[PDB]
Amino acid sequence: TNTLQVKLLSKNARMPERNHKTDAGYDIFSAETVVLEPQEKAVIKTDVAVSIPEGYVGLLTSRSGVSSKTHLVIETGKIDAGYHGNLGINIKNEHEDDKMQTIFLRNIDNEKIFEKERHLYKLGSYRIEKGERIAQLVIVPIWTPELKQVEEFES
Amino acid sequence: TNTLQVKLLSKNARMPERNHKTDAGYDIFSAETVVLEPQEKAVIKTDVAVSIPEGYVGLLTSRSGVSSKTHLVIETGKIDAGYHGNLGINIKNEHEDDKMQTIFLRNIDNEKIFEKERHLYKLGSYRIEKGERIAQLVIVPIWTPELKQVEEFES
Amino acid sequence: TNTLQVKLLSKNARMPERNHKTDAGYDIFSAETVVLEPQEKAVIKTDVAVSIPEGYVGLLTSRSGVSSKTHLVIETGKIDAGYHGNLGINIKNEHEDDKMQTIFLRNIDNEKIFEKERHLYKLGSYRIEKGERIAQLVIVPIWTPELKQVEEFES
Ligand SMILES: O=c1ccn([C@H]2C[C@H](O)[C@@H](COP(=O)(O)NP(=O)(O)OP(=O)(O)O)O2)c(=O)[nH]1
Ligand SMILES: O=c1ccn([C@H]2C[C@H](O)[C@@H](COP(=O)(O)NP(=O)(O)OP(=O)(O)O)O2)c(=O)[nH]1
Ligand SMILES: O=c1ccn([C@H]2C[C@H](O)[C@@H](COP(=O)(O)NP(=O)(O)OP(=O)(O)O)O2)c(=O)[nH]1
Ligand SMILES: [Mg+2]
Ligand SMILES: [Mg+2]
Ligand SMILES: [Mg+2]
Repeated sequence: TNTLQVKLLSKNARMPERNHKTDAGYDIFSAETVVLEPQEKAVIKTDVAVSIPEGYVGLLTSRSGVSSKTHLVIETGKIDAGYHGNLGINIKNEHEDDKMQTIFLRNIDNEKIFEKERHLYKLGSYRIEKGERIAQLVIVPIWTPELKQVEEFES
Repeated sequence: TNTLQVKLLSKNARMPERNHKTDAGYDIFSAETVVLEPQEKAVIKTDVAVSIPEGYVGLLTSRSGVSSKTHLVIETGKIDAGYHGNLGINIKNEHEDDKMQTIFLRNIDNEKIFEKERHLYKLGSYRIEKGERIAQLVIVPIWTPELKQVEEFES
Repeated sequence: TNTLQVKLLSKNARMPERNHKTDAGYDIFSAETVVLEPQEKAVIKTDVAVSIPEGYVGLLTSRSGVSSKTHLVIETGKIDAGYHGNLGINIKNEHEDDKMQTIFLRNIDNEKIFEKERHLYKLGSYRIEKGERIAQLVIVPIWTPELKQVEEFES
């Protein structure tokens, strides 16, 4: 106990990292560079697996920085105990498609990505680089009792 | 203890079911067949009540399959201890209204619903059938202390 | 133990309040009157700080009433232990921008705000008043072990 196993599935993966000693969440990094157009969905790969013990659940969830600044919305993922597969970050660019163009992609701090080669993108598009802090994993204990069907409650 | 009471409110309701032994969430089924147009909201009825004991909270939340494949977004519901009412799934079709038509509704796996009778729908519309796994209930313990107002923290 | 410190940062702030004895969440009030146009984002200030102890995490999250009735979407905030700063409610008006006008703002119950002075707003705009129940704080215990890297899991 007091030990969580972590299995890196690739060279692109990075070990989960906790910001402070007091903090609750382990920050999670992307294993791939992805461009998301307005309204576009994706399951961004972490290339990290973990073995959550029985009587616990992981919460692969958004960071307040990224979610407040940008229209990148991560749907909180309920990481089951025993799931040793690749942790996917369930993400959607929730910026509106207003049929407008721009030479600037946007980073995860909602800042213009300057670049030498000029390219037209859809306005509201974002780019997430390889190995950026876009999510965090918070583990909490769970209650998994037997279900007893009843006609009325005892209270 | 180690027992959760479940009260079926209708013939349309189904008993909550856990997928595996190791898993954290009890999968929840719809009690009604619903069509959601783009941007349309609803509180889909489960027709299941539960008695969560004191010192716990239920999390009626999305499944990673349905949320990744489709624009159906369930807002996680905080199920209080003692709430013996009908569990509503708080859902919105977050697909954009782009003023386009199609003969195909979409199922919860983002697949075309073929049908003999031809009908025009709005593009991005979904249909959820009676008794489909669209949500899951994860129960976690909670901390409910007394609040003491202070001018500064003791740390 | 069984005591949470709460520090009001302003006269506009209100003490967090639990609805019932059995309930899990402490309801949180806005410290500022804010108008959110369609698609507009904000970090609405509570002007309340709290000292969550070690081995716990706060969940600053939406209420089922406000989220079901309106397109106001609060992204659940993961409140770390030791964070003594101002609690921001991470909110976005997820109503579509359909380029239409109206004389009516909308309140957090999705009801028309009548007013003597006539003003044109964008359709789907909301207003949140000073000191309205728009969020709730649920505290849960957490598991914060050491991470051990491994080539394969022990199971
Ligand atoms: O965001 C997520 C969510 C889940 N997952 C993984 C972890 C979890 O153990 C597994 C199953 O989660 P769900 O039960 O919520 N998905 P679903 O019920 O649709 O599929 P399954 O049939 O596997 O339960 O998917 C992710 O990688 N990312
Ligand atoms: O998605 C949900 C969320 C909540 N609920 C139920 C369970 C819970 O016990 C009850 C109250 O939850 P909230 O406190 O979050 N809603 P609100 O604070 O707006 O209303 P109330 O005055 O009842 O607290 O609503 C659902 O059925 N589905
Ligand atoms: O909705 C929120 C979410 C977080 N917070 C505060 C509480 C928490 O202690 C602090 C940090 O939360 P995150 O770790 O999720 N944000 P991020 O990882 O982007 O920044 P940091 O570098 O501070 O970790 O922000 C809010 O006030 N409102
Ligand atoms: Mg962090
Ligand atoms: Mg499942
Ligand atoms: Mg409440």
